[PDB]
Amino acid sequence: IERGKFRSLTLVNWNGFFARTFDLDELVTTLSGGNGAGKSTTMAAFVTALIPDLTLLHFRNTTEAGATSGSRDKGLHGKLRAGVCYSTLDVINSRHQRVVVGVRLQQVAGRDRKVDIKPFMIQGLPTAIQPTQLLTENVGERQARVLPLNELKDRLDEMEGVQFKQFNSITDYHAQMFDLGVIPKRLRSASDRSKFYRLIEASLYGGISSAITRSLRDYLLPENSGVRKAFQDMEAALRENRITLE
Amino acid sequence: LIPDLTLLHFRNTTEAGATSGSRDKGLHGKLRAGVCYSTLDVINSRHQRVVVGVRLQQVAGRDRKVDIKPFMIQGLPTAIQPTQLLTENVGERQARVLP
Amino acid sequence: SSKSVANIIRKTIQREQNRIRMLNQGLQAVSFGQVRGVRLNVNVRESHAILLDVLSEQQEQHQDLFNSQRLTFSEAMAKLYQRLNPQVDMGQRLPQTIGEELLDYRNYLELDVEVNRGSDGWLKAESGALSTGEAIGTGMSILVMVVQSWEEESRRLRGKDISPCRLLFLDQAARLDAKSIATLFELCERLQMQLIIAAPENISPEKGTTYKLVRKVFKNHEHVHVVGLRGFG
Amino acid sequence: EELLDYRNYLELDVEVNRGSDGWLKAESGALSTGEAIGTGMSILVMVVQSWEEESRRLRGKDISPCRLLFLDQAARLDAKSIATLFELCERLQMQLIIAAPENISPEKGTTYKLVRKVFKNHEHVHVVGLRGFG
Amino acid sequence: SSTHIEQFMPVKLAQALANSLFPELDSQLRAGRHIGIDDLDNHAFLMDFQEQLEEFYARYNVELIRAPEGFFYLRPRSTTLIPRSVLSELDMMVGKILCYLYLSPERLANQGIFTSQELYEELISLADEGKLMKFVNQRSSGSDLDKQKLQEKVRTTLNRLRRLGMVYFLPNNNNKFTITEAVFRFGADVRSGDDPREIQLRMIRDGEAMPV
Amino acid sequence: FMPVKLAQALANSLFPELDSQLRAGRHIGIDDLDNHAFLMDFQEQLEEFYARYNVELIRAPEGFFYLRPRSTTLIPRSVLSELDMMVGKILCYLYLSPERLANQGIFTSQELYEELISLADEGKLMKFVNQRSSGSDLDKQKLQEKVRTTLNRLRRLGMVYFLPNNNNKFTITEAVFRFGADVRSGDDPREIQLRMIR
Amino acid sequence: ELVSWARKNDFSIEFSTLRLSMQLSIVANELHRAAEAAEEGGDEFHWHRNVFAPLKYSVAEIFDSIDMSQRLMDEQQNFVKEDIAALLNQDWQAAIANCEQLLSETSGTLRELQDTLEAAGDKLQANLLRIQDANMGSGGSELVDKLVFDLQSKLDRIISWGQQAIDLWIGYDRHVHKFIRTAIDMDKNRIFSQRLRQSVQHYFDNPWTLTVANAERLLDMRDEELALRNEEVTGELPLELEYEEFSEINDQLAAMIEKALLVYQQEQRPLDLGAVLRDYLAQHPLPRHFDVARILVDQAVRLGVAEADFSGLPAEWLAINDYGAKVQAHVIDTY
Amino acid sequence: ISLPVERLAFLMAIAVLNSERLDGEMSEGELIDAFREVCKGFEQTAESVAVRANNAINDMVRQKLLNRFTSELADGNAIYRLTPLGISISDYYI
DNA sequence: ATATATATATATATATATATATATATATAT
DNA sequence: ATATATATATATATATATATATATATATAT
Ligand SMILES: Nc1ncnc2c1ncn2[C@@H]1O[C@H](COP(=O)(O)OP(=O)(O)OP(=O)(O)O)[C@@H](O)[C@H]1O
Ligand SMILES: [Mg+2]
Repeated sequence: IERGKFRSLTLVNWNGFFARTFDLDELVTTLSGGNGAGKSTTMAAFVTALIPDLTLLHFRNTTEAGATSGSRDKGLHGKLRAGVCYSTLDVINSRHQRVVVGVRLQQVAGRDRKVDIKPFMIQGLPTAIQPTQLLTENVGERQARVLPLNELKDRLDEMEGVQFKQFNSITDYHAQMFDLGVIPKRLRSASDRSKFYRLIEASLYGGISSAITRSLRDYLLPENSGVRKAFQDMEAALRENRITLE
Repeated sequence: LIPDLTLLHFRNTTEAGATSGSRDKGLHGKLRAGVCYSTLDVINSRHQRVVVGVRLQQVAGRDRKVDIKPFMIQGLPTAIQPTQLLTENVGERQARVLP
Repeated sequence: SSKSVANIIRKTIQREQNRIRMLNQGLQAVSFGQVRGVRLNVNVRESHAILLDVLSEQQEQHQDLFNSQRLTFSEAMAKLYQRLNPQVDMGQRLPQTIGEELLDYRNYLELDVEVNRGSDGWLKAESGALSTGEAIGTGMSILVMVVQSWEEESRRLRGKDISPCRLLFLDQAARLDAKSIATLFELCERLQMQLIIAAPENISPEKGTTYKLVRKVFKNHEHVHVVGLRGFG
Repeated sequence: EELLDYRNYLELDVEVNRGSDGWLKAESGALSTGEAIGTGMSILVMVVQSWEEESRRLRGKDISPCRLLFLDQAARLDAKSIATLFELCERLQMQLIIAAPENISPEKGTTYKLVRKVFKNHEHVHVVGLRGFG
Repeated sequence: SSTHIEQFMPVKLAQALANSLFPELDSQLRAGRHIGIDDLDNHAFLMDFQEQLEEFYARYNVELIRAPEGFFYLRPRSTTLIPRSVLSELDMMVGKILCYLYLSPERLANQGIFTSQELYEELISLADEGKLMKFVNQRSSGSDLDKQKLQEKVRTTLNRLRRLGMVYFLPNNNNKFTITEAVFRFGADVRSGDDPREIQLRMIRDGEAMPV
Repeated sequence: FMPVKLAQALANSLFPELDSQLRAGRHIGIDDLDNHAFLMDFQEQLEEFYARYNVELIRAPEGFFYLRPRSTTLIPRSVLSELDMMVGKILCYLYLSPERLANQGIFTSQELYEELISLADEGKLMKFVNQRSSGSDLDKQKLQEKVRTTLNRLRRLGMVYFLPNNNNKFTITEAVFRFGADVRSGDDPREIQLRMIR
Repeated sequence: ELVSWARKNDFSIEFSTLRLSMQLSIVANELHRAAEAAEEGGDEFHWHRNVFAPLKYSVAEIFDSIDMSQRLMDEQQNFVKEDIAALLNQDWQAAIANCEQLLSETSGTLRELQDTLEAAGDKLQANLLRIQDANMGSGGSELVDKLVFDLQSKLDRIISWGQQAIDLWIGYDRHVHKFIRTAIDMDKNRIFSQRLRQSVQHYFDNPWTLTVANAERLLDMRDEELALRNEEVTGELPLELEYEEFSEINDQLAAMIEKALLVYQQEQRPLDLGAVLRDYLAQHPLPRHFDVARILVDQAVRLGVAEADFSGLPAEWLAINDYGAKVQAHVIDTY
Repeated sequence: ISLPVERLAFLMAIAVLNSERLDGEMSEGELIDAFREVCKGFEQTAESVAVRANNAINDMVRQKLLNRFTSELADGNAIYRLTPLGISISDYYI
């Protein structure tokens, strides 16, 4: 079988990036540049596109990886510019379907460095349409402008064959992505989402993540309900015996 | 520099501030069986050549523990190197570290 | 009921041991520093095997502990685990939580990561006794095995026609040398794993695609300029 | 007792003039790896200088304590940052021991090439040394 | 002597009010929640210090009352310091039906676990379908849209009763439930073998039930 | 056991009414002489008693007491509408200094209605009544009725003391400062209040 | 995947324990015979006719028959529940004894079925493991393993149900007693039940409602409405990606040095880094010298070790050029 | 006995899962999932998934196709098992 | 005149309980 | 039909108590 692939990553109105699309590689994509180039920003934007759960997203420095820094800030807000921003993934499914998943990010006005995230998906987009252009409107002389979610919905609905969906919960977002062969595990419960984010977070910083090795049992071995049922049966028996004894 | 077993913790660069996870401090496995030495040579502003150092020994036992004994040497000639003081150039192929 | 419990735990443990032992042969002697191979050690814990035996055959002998109004079932299990096998010397953790932990079958197996460091055989992998590159390689091996296991488990729910996408990251790749990076590349391609790596210097000039980013201050704001790179010219 | 200490009366912060923006409080989460490493080294040399200044009055007037710092996994820094760090250490007469897995080749100072091997069924580190280049 | 609890409060009442269970129980009770045998901890707590709590709550002009079935609750007086409210007539229908299901052996196979659909089927079996529907909408004549409206209304009333402790949703399922003995209160007008019109006056006089 | 002074405070015959009004969210100011003095005296123990409920007994800088529910509050919580906070800020503004010459501490529903219409933006007014409305008689009547309802809701909280009669004319208490903004050195209270409201 | 198969198909429209014992005996005989035949061994045709035709069909059919008996018992449990439920409607207080008997007989029957099931489960499992052991006698016996893996679960599955059903029934039973202890104890004559029914039927002739405490909810301050940042950001769109190429000069230099140095390994000549570096650096301009030295060392240290490094005698810093370049390395002797 | 295409497909899926089920027990928590999957495959939405699933399970129970047992601990607080008629109808094609 | 055992102080890090913030389901009301 | 309020669960960081192991000075056996 032909495994699906991540074609490209698009960044809109990000810190440093206005509208930039990196075409990913079949095997390895490398990013270089002096300190502060913005590679970590690209990684963060990708992972935000993958797991938009705001509770999990925490972009600590590679130094103090997992060491509590008490900054009170997850670091995502400072990585976005004012206004609308987008982070999208084009994926070729094993069914050879081009699906553009993505999220609209937006800073929340106020002293708190808080952000709002709204996921979305597009199916059936023609292979000739690039997300960078799809998400921007050419206004002025070579001066494209970004358009909000409502405008994007209007633009896409006017097209033929493209199906756009907007999710009210990251749960359905993950469910749809899993349905299209994008995620290995079905993140039905919040614990599954936490484990998934733990895996990608350990990968990003690389190496032996303390939490992983500490819960390797939970991460590898599957949960069994028969043992739980048997223990509950024994619990009920013991409770009845105690009732009788008392 | 700091021969204190309480503070010495050679955790991996990764997990630079994370909890221990294990109980070992990572020093014992960096030593070899026998008597070992770690020495600095310093030239003061007064230009006194001082050899500070510590003798290390893997404390034989159930756990992976290390014994450290500090020491200082003053007035050494500038022509004698630390490796010579601590090692006997016996006729064998390899020298012998002396206690 | 206690006998039936112990039996089902034993069967589940045996099945999981067999599955993991079969999976272990999915590794092909990765070369990272002095680490020559990575392996998963699964073993039933004797401290817990004794507990299973007591539950399955000698439940009544310790009823005095079970039927105490002071102890809940989790606390009763914890106290029983304390009674037999008293040399484990658990820490300051409370009886309630340790019992609750005892109620999960997975706990009964020691599940650890072994590495064939140099020529010392297979040793338990402790971050405190491994170089940075060795630990990074071992962690990547663990993560790839975990994702493989997740894919395998979901093979039933998913359709027969879809293979989920595979992708991982590695920031500050400069911590790895050429040999380690070549080994990582060969592993990822053998496992059809996509990788996104970062390093200040182009550490992988002759494989995959590469980009270089330069940040320019420009009229009191910033812009990132991206330039593709090619192996030869 | 906390009030009895004058130091508690003081608020201390670390600020960086980051790019086009003014001075911002140094938050580990709002910086890249190299920036954080460099700021850490800066604060470390600040601490060393402060300690020397404090201890001078209890020492011989002609004693200057040695200053020496480390930097492991230096490959996380670019050439520009490494050059700036070298300039800083030189200006402060401060010795550095930097580890890099062959990625960087600092031309100034001493370099030590290490290679691990098996000899007589024992692990051995073959060591070679160079210096004076530049 | 001074600095002595008996000066202000009896020892047992103070001990009861300082117990870890007191706050949740008090908040639930003031919210209108009935307490049955199922909440073993709370029921035992009420039983042990039952008298102290009736006299404490009397200060609010509300009676902590234990029905003969063994379930405690609060009945406010006309001079209540805690506001008072009356269940809807549809709530009475569902409560009477719930009592029937508690006492009905035909559904014994269910083992106490019931679904809202079965409750609605039984309700329509025993009540007047269209004339009961009249209250859901004044212009109903059997329209299936109004039928779904009545089903939704029954579901909502069932949820409110769940809030009152008459019914418990299952630890994982909100579409199935288990009845509690508190439902017996819905039969207080018929537990005594006398004329209905005199028992109604007795109850309303006692504050048990206001009219509509 | 129980703290002795806590037992004394709970046993006091004032405790039932005050407890009911607190659990109802009412704010106890300096006007309620007996209740305010009781709370002043026994705060050190009622704070613990109401912290047992995962609620905080807060004495505002103005002086009035109230209960703030935490996320784990054991007292069924509820949230005021948008119109409720808007009306609260309107009254806080009306707790003004020229107010003394304007209404001498006694306002009427018409004052609040006119202030709300003139001061608030049209979009929020429509959001209150309904989006599709645009300057109509029925919509304005419904808005006035909702204004009366929220005024009653505030009365329940002790924010507004009605002058006793069916007619709508009341007085504003100091506790209304809860809706108010913080005061800085030299800031005009009018300006900061209006900036918050806008 | 079967959903599409069904869609295209377009289709639409004995509790006696003596039995269970006799099927178990038949199964025991056939399973033991098949296990012994497998253990004896034979060619591919013998393996087939002894372990695939006889075993497969017979064991599948008779395990299905045993499961069918369990299903018939399930039907009987359902029927007895319904009979109890109907009886309690007709006699109320007088059916208590009837229901207790029916519960007794059903419980006894379930226990006897469980006993009969466990009477042969262990030995059948042993025989099946024996067949597993003997299966590996040929390479084409893969299919046999499937049965030896399949016929396991069914058996155990059967036994599981034999207990699970009781676990369920012993539960349900209790409820019935509870009902009798709760529903009918306080309604011995049932009059309360009829009177409640008539009240329900004629409720609205006297509509009455109960009173319940409805304490007020603690009104709270609404958190400030969250307003996002909107600025209609605009900017230049990136051009087409440019490209740059990597210089392989260092690769060429490394190849040159490796070829120049392989002679030392070939001849096992003692290599002295000082002299070699001093000679070789003369061929390049000074600025490149460093980039040469490093590479040369990288090439040299892979070739054997230096024996003097174990002598405890530090080596000297030999100069390898003008301008002040120095090297510290012992002679490389042991190749 | 009346099995439309959707009901028949749900029954066949139930039989397949029971065949591949470890201990031969089916909680309704999985029956609802199976009905959701079959209805999704058949691409028809007369009502919500839950109501359709409940109606189909009840119809099969009363049509003598499934047997229900009340067990609170079970996922969905119920355990379902194929009846002899259901087994026969399922294996007639399988 | 020595080295081991004791008591003291200290940092480490282990665990618990608390409090906060976010996501979810879902039940109400226009 | 959908905006909105409400209850619940989980992850995450803070703060405190406590057991463990080591370092230092003194006491007492060798
Ligand atoms: N949340 C933030 N707030 C403010 N500035 C930020 C934020 N995140 C990143 N930056 C700045 O953006 C630039 C790029 O940061 P980033 O961490 O993405 O770079 P990088 O390429 O990964 O760097 P390095 O390789 O040195 O770690 C740096 O100036 C960093 O300080
Ligand atoms: Mg970075």
